[PDB]
Amino acid sequence: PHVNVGTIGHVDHGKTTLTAAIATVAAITSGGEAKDYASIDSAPEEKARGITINTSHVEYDTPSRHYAHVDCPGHADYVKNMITGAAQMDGAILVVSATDGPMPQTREHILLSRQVGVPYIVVFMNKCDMVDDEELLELVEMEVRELLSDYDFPGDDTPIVKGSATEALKGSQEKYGQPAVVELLNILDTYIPEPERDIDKAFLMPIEDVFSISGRGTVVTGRVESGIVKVGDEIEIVGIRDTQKTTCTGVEMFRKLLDEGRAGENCGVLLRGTKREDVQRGQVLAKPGSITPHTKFDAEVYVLSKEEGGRHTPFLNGYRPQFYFRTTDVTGAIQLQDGTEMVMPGDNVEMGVELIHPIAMDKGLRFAIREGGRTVGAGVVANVNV
Amino acid sequence: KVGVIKAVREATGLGLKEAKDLVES
Ligand SMILES: Nc1nc2c(ncn2[C@@H]2O[C@H](COP(=O)(O)OP(=O)(O)O)[C@@H](O)[C@H]2O)c(=O)[nH]1
Ligand SMILES: [Mg+2]
Repeated sequence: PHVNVGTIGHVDHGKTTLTAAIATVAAITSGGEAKDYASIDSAPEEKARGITINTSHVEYDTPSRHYAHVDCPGHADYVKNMITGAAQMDGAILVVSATDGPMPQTREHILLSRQVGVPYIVVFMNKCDMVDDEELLELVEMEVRELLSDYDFPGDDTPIVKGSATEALKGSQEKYGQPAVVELLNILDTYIPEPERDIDKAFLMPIEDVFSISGRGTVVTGRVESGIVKVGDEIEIVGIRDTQKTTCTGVEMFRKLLDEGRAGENCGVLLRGTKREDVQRGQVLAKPGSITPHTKFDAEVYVLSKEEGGRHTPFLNGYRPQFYFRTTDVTGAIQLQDGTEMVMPGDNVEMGVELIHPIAMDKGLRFAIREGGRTVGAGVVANVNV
Repeated sequence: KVGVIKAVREATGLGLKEAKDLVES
């Protein structure tokens, strides 16, 4: 199996050093590779979807499953990676320095994980080799537990493991080194449940092109991004218009029928009864009741600074840009909260959005904010309202 | 003790260990 993980926390707390530590320790039994610190600290920059991110993509595997490990060399890089969702992390290794643990970077990182929808956080504290005492370590543990509880995370039942990344790289068998990274791997292999597959999720398929075939009905094309669609499956059309019922009467690709339409492939699907003008690009096909349309929602929005292309001017309440949801752009009006009138570029906060017409969304969906074709920010849905 | 240490840390912007050392001193 495959799982995506990453180290979050305050700068200088040893996230990169710890990532190298797991790399080298997983290199035992050749599962990983002895990884140099500098190579991973030199994260390449990719300007994907008009957004530039420094991310170091570390990879390694265990007898349990393979891990995709994510590291960023700065707070802006971490925020961009979470919100643009280059690789959704279903598990986060909160790196806490044994001294000065709960810094504001960790403060905002935990909240960002909560908003973007990271389901599980595993706490690891490093720099224990610089700390000779025990009761301040316990105080730091209590602080991080309380902070996790403060943002809907378990906290009390959150596994906390203690060690030192420098000792792990050195090779010392002292409990704060290799043994520490070894348990940390154990919690990674046990506490983190196996993530759901795309083909195992509920069926969903955004509609990109609407056809019609004589004798067959209405054909809508698009890449199925979850579940499976088969002839005889009851499906519903959700999006711009009000939800309509239909039934699958055929799945075809290149004018040839398929046994079923699986997630990840650009299959076309036939609809029963629906007309060529009763459905349009932007709507999605979903299992009945799996998703619902909404115009008002609250999202974690990162405003691109001018350095990423971005935008010269700040966001403000009443700004109404275009919002892009997987196949379509829709005008939404930015609605800030009390005490947020000005929203500086390069920052990230939670805003409410009111779309001009409903879009099939649910918590965790990601979208781009643009005007004139220039990306001015990225976002992720954190709550939907009616 | 924990509350005093937290207040001192918030007031002086120092680390947890430094704040605790100042509080216990
Ligand atoms: N003694 C000790 N030093 C560490 C440890 N982890 C990190 N460091 C030092 O702290 C520096 C910064 O940590 P780093 O991994 O670069 O943090 P990041 O850049 O925010 O991901 C590194 O250059 C290490 O030398 C540790 O567990 N023990
Ligand atoms: Mg780093």
